[PDB]
Amino acid sequence: YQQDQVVKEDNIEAVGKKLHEYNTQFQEKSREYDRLYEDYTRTSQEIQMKRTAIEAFNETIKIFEEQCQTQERYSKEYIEKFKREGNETEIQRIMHNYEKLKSRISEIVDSRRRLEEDLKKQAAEYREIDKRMNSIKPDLIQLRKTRDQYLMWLTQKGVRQKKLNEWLG
Amino acid sequence: NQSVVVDFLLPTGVYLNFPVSRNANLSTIKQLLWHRAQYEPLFHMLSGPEAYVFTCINQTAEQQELEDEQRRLCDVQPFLPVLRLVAREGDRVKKLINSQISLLIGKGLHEFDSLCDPEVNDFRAKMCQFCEEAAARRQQLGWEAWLQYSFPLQLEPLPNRALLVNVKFEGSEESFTFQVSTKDVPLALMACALRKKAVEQPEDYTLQVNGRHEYLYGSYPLCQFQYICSCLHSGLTPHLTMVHSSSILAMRDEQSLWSLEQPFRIELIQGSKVNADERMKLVVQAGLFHGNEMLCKTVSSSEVSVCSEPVWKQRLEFDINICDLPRMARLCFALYAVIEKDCPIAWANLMLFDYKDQLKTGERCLYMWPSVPDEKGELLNPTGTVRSNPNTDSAAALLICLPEVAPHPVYYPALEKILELGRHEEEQLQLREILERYEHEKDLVWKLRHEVQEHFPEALARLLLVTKWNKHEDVAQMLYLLCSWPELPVLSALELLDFSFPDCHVGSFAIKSLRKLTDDELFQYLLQLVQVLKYESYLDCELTKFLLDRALANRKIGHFLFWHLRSEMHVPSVALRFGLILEAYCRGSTHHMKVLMKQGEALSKLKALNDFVKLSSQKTPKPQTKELMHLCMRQEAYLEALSHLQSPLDPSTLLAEVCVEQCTFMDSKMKPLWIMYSNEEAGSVGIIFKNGDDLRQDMLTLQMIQLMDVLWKQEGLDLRMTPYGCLPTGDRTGLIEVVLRSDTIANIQLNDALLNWLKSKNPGEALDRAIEEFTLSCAGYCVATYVLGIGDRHSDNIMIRESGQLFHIDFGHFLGNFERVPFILTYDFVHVIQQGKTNNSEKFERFRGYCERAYTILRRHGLLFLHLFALMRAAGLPELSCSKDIQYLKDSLALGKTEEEALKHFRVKFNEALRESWKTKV
Ligand SMILES: CC(C)n1ncnc1-c1cn2c(n1)-c1ccc(O[C@@H](C)C(N)=O)cc1OCC2
Repeated sequence: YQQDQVVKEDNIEAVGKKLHEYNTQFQEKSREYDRLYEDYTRTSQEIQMKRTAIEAFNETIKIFEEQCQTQERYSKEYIEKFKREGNETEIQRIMHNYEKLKSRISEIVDSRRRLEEDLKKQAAEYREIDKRMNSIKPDLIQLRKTRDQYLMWLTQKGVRQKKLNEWLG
Repeated sequence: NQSVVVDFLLPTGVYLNFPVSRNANLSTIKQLLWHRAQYEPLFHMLSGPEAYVFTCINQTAEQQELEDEQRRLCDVQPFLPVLRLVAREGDRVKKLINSQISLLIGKGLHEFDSLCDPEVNDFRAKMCQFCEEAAARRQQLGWEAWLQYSFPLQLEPLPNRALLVNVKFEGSEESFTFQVSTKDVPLALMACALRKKAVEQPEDYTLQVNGRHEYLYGSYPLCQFQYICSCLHSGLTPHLTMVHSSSILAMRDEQSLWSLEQPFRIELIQGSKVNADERMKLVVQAGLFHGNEMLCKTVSSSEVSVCSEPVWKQRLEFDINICDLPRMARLCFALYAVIEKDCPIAWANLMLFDYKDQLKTGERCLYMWPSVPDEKGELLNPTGTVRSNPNTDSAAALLICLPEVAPHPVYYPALEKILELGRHEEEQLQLREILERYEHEKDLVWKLRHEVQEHFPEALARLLLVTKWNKHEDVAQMLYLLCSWPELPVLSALELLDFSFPDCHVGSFAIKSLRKLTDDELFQYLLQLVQVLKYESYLDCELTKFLLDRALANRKIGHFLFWHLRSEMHVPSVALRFGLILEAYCRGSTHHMKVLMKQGEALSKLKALNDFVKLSSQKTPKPQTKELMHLCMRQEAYLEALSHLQSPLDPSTLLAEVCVEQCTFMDSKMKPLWIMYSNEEAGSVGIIFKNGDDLRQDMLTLQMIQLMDVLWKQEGLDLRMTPYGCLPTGDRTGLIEVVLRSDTIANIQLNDALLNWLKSKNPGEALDRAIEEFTLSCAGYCVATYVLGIGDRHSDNIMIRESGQLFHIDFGHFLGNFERVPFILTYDFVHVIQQGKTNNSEKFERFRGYCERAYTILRRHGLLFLHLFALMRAAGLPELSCSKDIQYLKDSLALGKTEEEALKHFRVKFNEALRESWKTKV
C-alpha cells in the first residue's frame, strides 16, 4: 500500500538502455554548462579589467585637469609681464602650447568613452551568459535526478556493476 | 613599433609630445625631455632635472612617483604614455612602498579605500601597525638572529664516518680542502678552516653554501644539514664559503541582548539585475545557520513573476528569538526560479552581528553569487563565503532590511557576562563507549559535559557539535567549559579549524594549541591553514594574526604565504581578504618585497613569452618557434627580468644567468616553457613555467608525498623520494622544479631496457646502489599512489633518476576520481628489484617489507591526513569536495580496522597486484 511512479520502462534492458541515453544527455548538458561557466568567469575578469582601466582613464584626465589649473594660475604673471616689453610672440607660444594640451585631453576623453561603450556591451553579454546558465540548470538538475532514479532501480533489481558501468561509460 | 609617443607635463603648465624608445630608462628620458624643453616657453623657471620625479598612472590605476630612474619605460607600464614632473617631496618612503605593494599583489590599494568599509579600514590600520612594529623590532636584533629569520636552517628529520670538505673565504680564488667527520658541529669546521696559513675569530663567521642562500650554523652536526646529507649520499664533496658577521649586517641594513525575547525577522524588499526565464516565477528561500547546522526551520517567499527587478516587500519571520542568536549567526539566502504550479539562480550569506559584536540594523544590499549545480543539491549554501560579490555593477543583488530591535544599539555580551551563565556509574560506562569510537547520544554527552572536560579532553570537538547553538543558555555553558579547557595536541587543533566549528572562541582555542608548532611542522600544514581563511567570517581574526606572526618571524614561511595568497588574487571571493593580508605582510617585509617584485616581473615576462610561443606553434614548426622564442628572450628588458632572481620554488636557490640556447617549450597541451639557468658562484637549475592549466592538484599531492617522506624518515626509513617543487603563482599559472638527470620510463624503453639504462648510468660497483635506490623509491611511490588513490599511472608520467630513484610526475587525478585504485606492481619494476633474475626471494622480500613498513607508518598518522584533507575541502578542488573523497583515505588506510587486520588486507592486495603484474605484461 505504497507508491512511486518515476521510471518509464519496466524491463531491465529497456531501463538500462534509457540509463545510457539519460546519462549521455546529462554529460553533454554538463559540458554545455561548463563551457558557459568558463565564459562567465572570463567575462567577469574582463569586465573587472575594463572597469579599472576606466579608473586609470579618470586618474589620467584628473592629472591633465590639474595641469590646466596650473597653466591658468601660473601663466597670469608672464603673459602680463611679456605684454609690456612687447614680447607678444612668447604670449602666443604659451597659449598655442596650452591649446595643444587641451586638444590632447579631448583624445583621452574620446578613448575613455570608447571603453565605456565596450563595457556597456560586455555587461550585457555577462547578463546574457547568466541567463543562459539559469535556463540550463533545470535541465541539468532534472537529468541528474533521472540518471540516479534509473541507477537505483537497476541496483534494487540486482543488476551487476559490470552492466551498470557499460551503460554509464 | 619600437618607439612610443609620450606626453610630458611640466610644472609650469607647459606640455610636450615626442617619441622615445620603450627600452629607454627614465633617466635617459628626462635628459631628452630637458633638451626639448629648452626650446619651449618658461624653461628658465624650471629647476634642474634632479629637482623633479616623473609621476605616472600605472596598470593598477594609481599614481606612482617613479623614484628609480634606472627603470625602463616598458617595465614601468604606465596606463597611457604620460609622465608628469612633480617635486621630490614629502615622505617618499611611504609613497614608494604603497605603489610597489599595489603592483606586487595585483590589486590597487585605492580599491580598499573605495569600499568605505570600517572593517577593511580598521584591519589595514591594526595589521599594518602590527607588521611594521615586528619589522622595526627585527631590524634592532643581531646578525645571528637576523640570519635565522632570513635563512632558517634546512635540516633532515645515525652512522659516524668521515669525509672531506672544500672551504673558501669571501672574495678569494684560493680554497682549502680537508678531512672532517660527519658528526662534527659547523663551528668546529670554521675554526679548522680559519687556520689558513698557520687575527680573526671563528664565531664572527658563518658557513654559506656557495651558489645558494643556504647557511650552516647552530648546535647541530654536519650530517643533519640537507646540503651535507645530500653530498654524503650522492658521494660528492661539499663546497662552502666563510662569510664574516659584518657582511651579514650589509645584507640586513635596509629600512542587554538576552533581554530581547522578540522573534527574529527580516524585511525582504527587492531583487535586482536578475536573469531568468520569463515563463517561470522567482522565490527567495531564507535560513539561519551556525556552521553546517540550522538554527531553525527555513522560511520562503511567495511566487512573484520573473523580471530584472522583482519586488517582494515581505516580512520573513523565523522560529527563533533574537536573544537565542549565537555570536557567529549566519543568515543565508538563495534566489530560486520555479514553475508557478527547480533552478537555484544565486545565493548570499550574511552575518547578523558585525565585526565589533553589534547586531546589525537597517538596509543591507547583498550582491549575490551564482549557484552551481552539484551532487549534494542543498537548498541553501551556508558553507559559502559571507563576503559580497565584488562585481557590484553587473551582478544580481537582493535588498533586505533588519528591523530596529531597540532604540540604542545592541552588542553580543562580552566574555565576562558570558561566564556569569557558566558557573551555573551507568552514565560513565555509556559515555566512554560513545567516545571510544546520534540524538540519544547527543543528549547524554551534553548532560555529562563536565565529565568530557575532565576525562575525555580530546573529545572537545564531539562536544561542540552536540551543543544546541540555537539556545543561548547552552551556548554560554559550553563557552564556560571551553575557556578553562585543557590545551590539546596539534592534531586535535587542526580538526577545530574546520567549518563545523565557526565560534571564535573555538577558533581562538585552536590557534592557541597551534602556537607550539615549529616552523618546519607549520610549513607542512601552511597550505591548509591558508585555505581555512575562506571559512572565516570577519577579516580581523586569530588565524590571520597567527599567520602574519609566523611569516614575519620566518622569511621562508612568509615567502610561501605570499605566493599561496598571491596565486588566488584573481578569485573574487577571496581577492579582498587575501589582498589585505599581502599588504600587511609587505609592510612588515620591505626587504623581501624587493625579492618578490623581481620574481613577479619574471613571471610576468614568462607569461608574455609563453603566449607568444602558443600562437607561434600554430603558425610554424618547432625549430623556428624555438629560435623566435630565443630572439624575444635576448631583448634587454626580457633578459634582465628573467636573470638574477631567487627561485619562487625555493628562495634559497639562486636563478642567475638564463641559458637561452638550452631554453625551449615542451610538446604538451599548454606548451610549458623549459627555462634553464646556471650560476658561476656555484648546480645547473631548471624550471618549467606552465600557463593555462591548473597546478593546485599537483602541489597538494607533492605536499602529501613530502609529508609521508618526513613521516617515514622520523622512523629511520629513507625511501629515497623525490618531492620536487611545485607552486601555483597566479591564474592557471605556476612553476615546477626540473629534476636533472631523469627521464620518463617510456623514452628509456623506446631508445631488459630499463635495467640496461641503469647499467649505463651506474657501471660496475655503482649498479648495486642504483637498484637499491629504485627498490626503495618504488616501495614509497607504490604506497603513496595507493593511499592517495592516484590512478592514470603509465610510462609517460613515471620517471627515473640516473641515481636509480623512481618518482612520479603530473598528478592530475587522485582519490579514485577521473572508484578504488588497486595497489599496483609493474613487471618491469619487479624485474629491476630482483636484479634481472627470474626469482630473487631475498631482494623481493625486503621490497615487500619496505612497502609494508611504509603503509603501517601512514596508518599511525591517518587522522593527520584526514584532518589536513578535511581543511582542503575549502580550496574547491573538483576531486576534493565532500566526505566521500575523505572516506577514500579512511578506507585506503583501513582506519576502521585494527593494525593486524589492515596489514593482512594490504598483504592480500599486494599479493594480487603481483599476480596481476604478470597478466598486465602479456
Ligand atoms: C610535463 C610537465 C609539464 N609536467 N606536468 C606536470 N608535471 C610535469 C613535470 C614534473 N617534472 C617534469 N615534468 C620533468 C620533465 C622533464 C624532465 O627532464 C627532461 C630531460 C626530459 N625527460 O624531457 C624532468 C622533469 O622533472 C621532474 C619533474
